[PDB]
Amino acid sequence: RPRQYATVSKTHKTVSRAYGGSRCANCVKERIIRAFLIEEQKIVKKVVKEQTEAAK
Amino acid sequence: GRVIRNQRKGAGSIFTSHTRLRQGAAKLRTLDYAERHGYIRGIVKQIVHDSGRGAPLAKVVFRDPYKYRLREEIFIANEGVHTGQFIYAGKKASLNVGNVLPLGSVPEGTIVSNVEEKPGDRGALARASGNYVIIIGHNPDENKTRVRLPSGAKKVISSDARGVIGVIAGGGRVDKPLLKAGRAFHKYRLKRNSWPKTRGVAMNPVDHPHGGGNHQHIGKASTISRGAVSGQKAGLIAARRTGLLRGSQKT
Amino acid sequence: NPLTHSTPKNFGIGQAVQPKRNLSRYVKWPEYVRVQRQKKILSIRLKVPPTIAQFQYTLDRNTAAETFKLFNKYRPETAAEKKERLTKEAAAVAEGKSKQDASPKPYAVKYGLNHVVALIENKKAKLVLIANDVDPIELVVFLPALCKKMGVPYAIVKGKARLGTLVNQKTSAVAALTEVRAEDEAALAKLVSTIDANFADKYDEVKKHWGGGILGNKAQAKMDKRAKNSDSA
Amino acid sequence: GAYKYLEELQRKKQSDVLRFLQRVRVWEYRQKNVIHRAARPTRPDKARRLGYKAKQGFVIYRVRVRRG
Amino acid sequence: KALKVRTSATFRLPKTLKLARAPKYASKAVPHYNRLDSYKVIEQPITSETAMKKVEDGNILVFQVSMKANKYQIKKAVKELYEVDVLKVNTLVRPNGTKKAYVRLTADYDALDIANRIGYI
RNA sequence: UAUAGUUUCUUUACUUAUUCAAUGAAGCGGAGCUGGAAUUCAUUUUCCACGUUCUAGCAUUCAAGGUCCCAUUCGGGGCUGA
RNA sequence: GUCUAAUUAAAACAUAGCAUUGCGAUGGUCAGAAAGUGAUGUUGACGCAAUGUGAUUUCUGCCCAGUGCUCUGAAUGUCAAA
Ligand SMILES: [Mg+2]
Ligand SMILES: [Mg+2]
Ligand SMILES: [Mg+2]
Ligand SMILES: [Mg+2]
Ligand SMILES: [Mg+2]
Ligand SMILES: [Mg+2]
Ligand SMILES: [Mg+2]
Ligand SMILES: [Mg+2]
Ligand SMILES: [Mg+2]
Ligand SMILES: [Mg+2]
Ligand SMILES: [Mg+2]
Ligand SMILES: [Mg+2]
Ligand SMILES: [Mg+2]
Ligand SMILES: [Zn+2]
Repeated sequence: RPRQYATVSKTHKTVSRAYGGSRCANCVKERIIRAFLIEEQKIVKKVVKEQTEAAK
Repeated sequence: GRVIRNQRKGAGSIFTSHTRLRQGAAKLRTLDYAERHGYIRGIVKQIVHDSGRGAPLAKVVFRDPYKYRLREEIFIANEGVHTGQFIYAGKKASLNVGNVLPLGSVPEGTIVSNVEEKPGDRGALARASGNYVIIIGHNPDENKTRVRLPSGAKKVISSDARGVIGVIAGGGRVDKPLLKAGRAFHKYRLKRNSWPKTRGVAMNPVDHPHGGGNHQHIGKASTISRGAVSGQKAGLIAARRTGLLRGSQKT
Repeated sequence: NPLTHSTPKNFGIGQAVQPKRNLSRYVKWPEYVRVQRQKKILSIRLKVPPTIAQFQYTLDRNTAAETFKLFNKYRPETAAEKKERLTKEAAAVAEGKSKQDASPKPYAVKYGLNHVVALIENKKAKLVLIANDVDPIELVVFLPALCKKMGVPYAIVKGKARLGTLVNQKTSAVAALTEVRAEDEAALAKLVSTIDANFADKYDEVKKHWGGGILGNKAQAKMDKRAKNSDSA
Repeated sequence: GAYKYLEELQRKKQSDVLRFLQRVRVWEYRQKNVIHRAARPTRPDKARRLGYKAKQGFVIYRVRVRRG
Repeated sequence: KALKVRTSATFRLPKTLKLARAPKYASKAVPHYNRLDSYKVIEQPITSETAMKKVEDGNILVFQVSMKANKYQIKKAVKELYEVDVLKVNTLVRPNGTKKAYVRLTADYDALDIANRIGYI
């Protein structure tokens, strides 16, 4: 019950991963992958435009 | 005589709406700066059912541009919208289902819904299941847009007014019979107390103008003037015609 | 230097939560602020009738500094110097038996509205100063016409608070010199010559011209655009 | 004295100056509350005609009442 | 001159200097004595046979107590008047509108030995 | 038929009265920089935009950087970035 | 399914279905002594409000002269105060 979470230790309420006691392991995996790939594609969208502007 | 049932609903005691299980008002996002200069992106998190309403609602999450915060908004879901869909709202947004473009920036024939009749009212025309507004034309000078509403009326409204592109979901709801007083009872258990309906001609004349008589009969004409008063308006108010509709409305 | 980098943030529409900008133009001000601003707006969008805007033309700051320099030589007596004056007079009443004329004749600026109107009507006033910031303006709207009828030079000057500082009050709303010393009558004449040119000699033409009729920025621009879109050929 | 001029001027309510000034004051008094303290009287001649004196313990309230 | 920069469109009432009172004269001119002292929280004992059985067996004194007194006050008043350490206090409001306190003392003291010192047994 | 004047009505315009609505009153109006179209008949007329659209991620510490001061020290302030 | 608690439980009421009527919000229906006041409305024509008939099947014929309702407004019609 909610108030009983104040009587127990931190180890009983989290796991040792990022977003540990809030998000699932596979959801964390998904958002890691999404972040990495979307930032790489942001770089790519940037250099495409940097190519087009130097061209024209 | 006695105060009649239609007079008695205005006091709003047992006739008020039952709004316990309603998720909130289905409003468009406030028209702040981004929706009139560019676009803002939000995301559909869930499509939920709203009590008292056939159309489903979409919980769309946008970001606050001025504070670190995650303001949520309640849209009426358009048919074809799904969870994890990116909604784009504003002037320079793309003509796709679920986007909140202005009406000036859409072509003619476009099907929209939840249309502001005045910019900033955050949701009006075409809000119910299966309903949509059609754009007909533009007056770019005298910046205005003519639209066909679901009633058949034509309306001139500002081009800066907004609308959600697509059709309101839940269409086809009134095609199914209820078959049961109980199904109607549960329909109106969550809307308001307007059911069951006793016929005025089944009443005493103290309770209703049509009441009384040794046969059930209205006696005088059920067509009531618009300049009648409360207590007289029980029948067909300001009826231009009457009877079975034989042909085109000619509108 | 190798540890620091350039992040720069894109404060475009759908990016990068906006920074703290000066929203001094968008404040929800208190109602007294809005009253005192929209009042001065409304008093110039309306066609002001010439008896008002008889004001709105005030003494230039240079000749105003000069006339206040003059008037500050003729200032009333404070409580302290009045008290020692009357101690001297009580001493003299006993020892010299003067007829209350042991003290000399005073030369002081005449103030008070009912006093000064009477001075003007009796033509004892040499110069009159009139404040523009009077909140019931009907207290002073008649004073230019009266000074003109009786031949008195008047000057509408900025600051009833300045007149009050001049005369040991907070506000005075009017001031007047009726008698001046010979050391300064020449400057008084030099001053009246400059003032009558600006106020009394222009009375008959500023009595014709209605004030106000002034527009805001967003409306004057909409009028100018319409004009220069109409005046092309 | 000035109070005589004030008295004869307040009687010219349809003159341009006074109808302009009415036009402005009716707005400023409509923006304030139905009952509000006035620092000083708008019509001091009238006030002292009616008994007002500019000493401590005399107070001016301005009040608007609905018409009809 | 220039004007102040304001990063919010909201105007708040400024914080002004709040004075404290040091006024001119007192409100009631004499501080009232203690409305509830040890001789008013403990009115008298209770000598029912039921209560005297609690004295011999449980080391429990049974007192009549002011309806305004709480357990802190009862404990403090017992420690003051009878020079005894207290373990627990239990209170009830009787059907006659008075308050009854069961005071359990520590094992060092004997309610039986201090009751006949109070003058009842 | 045209007048200098008085006078009613119709149509239209203004905004400050009044009215409506919204907002934690956040980006209005005008002008200017920059790009594109642009035809220029001298030299520039204007008109369009003037950071975000494969992805159910993230976006917060007067912003990092740049530059000038103080009094170096722990650091602090201003302008720009905007 | 519902009702005349304490003489009437029914063929009465309701019902699903059917049809009509008004209303695109400066709105329709209703309330309130008033109001910077309200219910419908956390609503928006697949909605709200007002009526009638009363599952299904098969049909719902003629009459707009009368009373009503509604629509039109150039008028030797009438038509109040100002
Ligand atoms: Mg664990
Ligand atoms: Mg019911
Ligand atoms: Mg009956
Ligand atoms: Mg009747
Ligand atoms: Mg009948
Ligand atoms: Mg009957
Ligand atoms: Mg208890
Ligand atoms: Mg705003
Ligand atoms: Mg019975
Ligand atoms: Mg029976
Ligand atoms: Mg029946
Ligand atoms: Mg309404
Ligand atoms: Mg008449
Ligand atoms: Zn998960």
